[PDB]
Amino acid sequence: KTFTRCSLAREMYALGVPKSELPQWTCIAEHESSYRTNVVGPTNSNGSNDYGIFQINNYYWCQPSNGRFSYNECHLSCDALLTDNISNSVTCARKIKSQQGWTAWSTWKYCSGSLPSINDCF
Repeated sequence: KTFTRCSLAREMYALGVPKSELPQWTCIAEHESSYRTNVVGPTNSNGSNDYGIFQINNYYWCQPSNGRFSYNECHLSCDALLTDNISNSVTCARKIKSQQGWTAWSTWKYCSGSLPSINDCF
């Protein structure tokens, strides 16, 4: 359903995400999905859709279960990104960050500043 900054921070930390990255991740999530896990974003101009809490693109990162060509660089169904369990979205988001950086998110431009500490979450 819907996370809050801290619940998401807590879960991602739990999943192995460095606290250092959490203000950024949660900023991204707020911008991308308002923390909603089950969102498929509006169709992009190229016919793709973004999936899940981090709005991961179904052309590059996950495989549409509808058969649509994808690079599926995260090696998962896009549906896997819509689950209440953010594990898949977290791993995939982390892989994307690893490959293309935060800059892979359009919303990064909002999230690249001096974000508040995540410490209040712990």
